[PDB]
Amino acid sequence: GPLGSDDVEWVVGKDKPTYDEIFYTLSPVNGKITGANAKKEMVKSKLPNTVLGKIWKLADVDKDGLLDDEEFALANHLIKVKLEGHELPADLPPHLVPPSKRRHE
Amino acid sequence: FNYESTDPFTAK
Ligand SMILES: [Ca+2]
Repeated sequence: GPLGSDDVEWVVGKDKPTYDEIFYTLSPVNGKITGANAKKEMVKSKLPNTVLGKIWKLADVDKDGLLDDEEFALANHLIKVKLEGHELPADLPPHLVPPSKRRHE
Repeated sequence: FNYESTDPFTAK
């Protein structure tokens, strides 16, 4: 629901257009890239499959084996977090996960 | 349940 009071700033949404540009230049399928294109990119990140794997399991918002716009954004984000010299805690805070996964309680 | 792996990483 746009316009109200509940606004959540998705951290990865501020530097998302970069991953968007990469997203489309990886050859997407129907606007969603598969584990093939994604993994190709992720191995060109030169990171181990273990780190990449936990990235996937956290970044796969749909839990659909694919990386959508927001999923791939999260993936690339965690990759560069490692590049910045950090670790992935295997936790997904409410403002790290797209607000599209929230129920109405 | 029986795992949750369908990712291109944990397949090897
Ligand atoms: Ca997905």
